[PDB]
Amino acid sequence: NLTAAESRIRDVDMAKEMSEFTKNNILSQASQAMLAQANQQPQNVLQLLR
Amino acid sequence: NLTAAESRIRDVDMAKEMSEFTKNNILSQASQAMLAQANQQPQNVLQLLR
Amino acid sequence: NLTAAESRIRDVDMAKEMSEFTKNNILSQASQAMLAQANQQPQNVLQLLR
Amino acid sequence: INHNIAALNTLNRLSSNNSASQKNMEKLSSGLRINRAGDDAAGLAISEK
Amino acid sequence: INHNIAALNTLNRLSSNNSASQKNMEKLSSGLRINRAGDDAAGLAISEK
Amino acid sequence: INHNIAALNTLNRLSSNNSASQKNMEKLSSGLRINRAGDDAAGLAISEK
Amino acid sequence: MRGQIRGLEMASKNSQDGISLIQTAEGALTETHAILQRVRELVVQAGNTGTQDKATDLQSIQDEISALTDEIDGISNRTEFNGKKLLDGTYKVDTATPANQKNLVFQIGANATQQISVNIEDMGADALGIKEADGSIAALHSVNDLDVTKFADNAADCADIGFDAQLKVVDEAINQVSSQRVKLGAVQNRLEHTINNLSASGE
Amino acid sequence: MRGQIRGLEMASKNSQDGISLIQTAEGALTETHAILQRVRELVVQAGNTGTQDKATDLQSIQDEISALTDEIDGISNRTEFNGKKLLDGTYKVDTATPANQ
Amino acid sequence: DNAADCADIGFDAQLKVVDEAINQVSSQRVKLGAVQNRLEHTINNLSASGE
Amino acid sequence: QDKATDLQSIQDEISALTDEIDGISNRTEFNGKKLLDGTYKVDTATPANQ
Repeated sequence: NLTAAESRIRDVDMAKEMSEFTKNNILSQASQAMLAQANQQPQNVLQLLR
Repeated sequence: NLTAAESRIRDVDMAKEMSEFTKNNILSQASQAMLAQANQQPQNVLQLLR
Repeated sequence: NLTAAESRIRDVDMAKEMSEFTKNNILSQASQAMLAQANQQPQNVLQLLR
Repeated sequence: INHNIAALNTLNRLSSNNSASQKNMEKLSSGLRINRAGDDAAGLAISEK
Repeated sequence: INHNIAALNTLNRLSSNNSASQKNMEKLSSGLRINRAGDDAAGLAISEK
Repeated sequence: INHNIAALNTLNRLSSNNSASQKNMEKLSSGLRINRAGDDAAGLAISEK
Repeated sequence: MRGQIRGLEMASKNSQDGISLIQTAEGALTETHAILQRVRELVVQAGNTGTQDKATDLQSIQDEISALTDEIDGISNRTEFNGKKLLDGTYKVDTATPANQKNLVFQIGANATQQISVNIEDMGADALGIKEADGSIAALHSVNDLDVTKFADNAADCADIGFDAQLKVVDEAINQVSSQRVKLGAVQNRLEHTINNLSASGE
Repeated sequence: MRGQIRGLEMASKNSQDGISLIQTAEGALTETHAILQRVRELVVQAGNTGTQDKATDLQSIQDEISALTDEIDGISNRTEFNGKKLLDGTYKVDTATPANQ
Repeated sequence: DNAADCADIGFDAQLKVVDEAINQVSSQRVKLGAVQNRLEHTINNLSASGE
Repeated sequence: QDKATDLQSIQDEISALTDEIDGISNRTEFNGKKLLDGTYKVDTATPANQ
């Protein structure tokens, strides 16, 4: 019983934590794409200049 | 922990530094355009002369 | 024991050394991109000329 | 409109998600949600007893 | 009104932004904000220890 | 964000689990939890007597 | 503006480094904790052996335990974060004079008063105490772990030797280090919430 | 005309900056909120432990919680937008005298 | 030696006086900016007057 | 967090920077004229010497 409760404190649910991981890594790639889009506007400011 | 702190001293945020780079290169092109406009007035001084 | 110490002298940590490799190859591609950006300014110097 | 990217929250979201992912792997590799004490001090002290 | 371009600050802004961009790439290629000691002597000495 | 993998604990977890597994097999092949004295010096000295 | 912003960025940097410090400290406390668990095991075994095995086996057990205590103080001494002692009495909770606490003020924000201090205290003598430890009990329960030949004398009767006493004070030492680790975990949480507030503020 | 126009532009500027202020405030309240959620968790656990675990585990729980409260007031004090306290009682809803609000 | 206690060493004291030095140079720059404005309005008045 | 020697490094930097402050206040000249030093102080003891 004690080791079971220990586990319920400590035991990772690798399923949950890998869904969460997959998610978060994808959020990294996501936000990186958002920068890749964000930085594309000032060039059109140059087009305003010329 | 130590290598983490090292990194927080040394580690470039390539995202930040590329937004900054993209910016600054564009500021170069910007100011160059500003010269390309600046140098166009003396010819109209010639038009004053003739 | 002796062969263990030998290993601790000689044994590559392929994990560490592949993280390091992956890193360094990416730094190659990185700096190459930096040249690919660096060489794009003199053309705008031509735009200053004309 | 250019001298400062407005997309600055996006950077801290990037740092957040990267750090998150790091901690995720820390748990996944260790097999412990309580691997470091910063996780849950309460469940830590419990697990100690 | 012509014998000296008034747009002279613009030149030093050009030199500034070019030098800036150079240093940026220096960091981007090295992966070090502290690549040269002129960057941050304090964080340098720290990183040395 | 790249010049040093944040996943460094993961490496020492890898070394830890590998060394662990090694010691496990050491016990499994020998049939002794006390195979080497580093295991349990107390139970060793007992088992000696 | 730029003043507050730059100092803010440095404040978050400062914060992450403070985190790293307390992670080092708590890792030292993780191994501290591991040893104390092992000591507890050895006390349990010691308690059975007090009327099963002999004074020499107990002598072996205390060779182990006393070596482990030497490792406790060894951790409290060797553990350093960029050279700085973390665990020794140098950052004690409460001296006789509160001025001498020398508390671990870290920079937290970008302006005056935006600071937090903490305390750390571990060593060999981490057994019971009212402000300090005490003599035969409450210090040497961790420094000595008395059962050399002394649980061959009695069961728990003496109340300073006695197995109930030894063991409960070991468990309390576990609680001391416990609560300390609990502190630093909370501290880490505080700095995480901090860096969030900082990052949003800086935006 | 030019009076109203220039002051209008400055009014929109003023407005965006007021926005930024309340965004800082609400970010501090986001972390405030996060902590209070965590406190709620600790109270739920505390409620089970009230007849499962002991006074010392509860003591640990309240070491955590009381530390977190210290962080609550820490947020209410440290949170500033260009130096200005935002969360403390200085901008209370209703004093005894409404003049002092 | 201390956190901010000494009030002459103390970190609060050091930092606030640094910030005040920033305010000294600030106000000075503010002066000269105003001065520039004054001379611009001046040269306008002058040019019109001279016309 | 860090030691007296790191602080010593920090103050090597800062004190050097202060030396640069007075260096600016001395070197800065507009057609030879000192601008920043105490020569054009706000208020001496005697207002005549301003």
